[PDB]
Amino acid sequence: SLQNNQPVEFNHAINYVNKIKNRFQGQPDIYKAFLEILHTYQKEQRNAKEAGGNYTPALTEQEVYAQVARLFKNQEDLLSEFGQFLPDA
Amino acid sequence: DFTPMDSSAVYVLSSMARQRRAS
Repeated sequence: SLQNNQPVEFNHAINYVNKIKNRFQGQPDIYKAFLEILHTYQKEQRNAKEAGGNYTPALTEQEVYAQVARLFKNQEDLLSEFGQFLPDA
Repeated sequence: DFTPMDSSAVYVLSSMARQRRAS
């Protein structure tokens, strides 16, 4: 089951894609790129998760953070905010 | 009011968030 008290993924992720959508609303290239990174990273994460460990994920935490870091220059706010999402361990 | 990626963006985002400090 899911929760309802103190929603982190909801408010955070939603406001994330929202702010970025309204920010680079004129640049669909960089926006599509980022989305493509998380997309491929998602599928690689799911598959690798179902595999166990004998699988070799294509994109890792460093792959995404790097490409994303290259996607933007003067806009580091996105990189930091994104880091907040990056699973802590 | 709001329109997501209409794909699975909410999933990957929810993954990084939930997995944070988890496991």
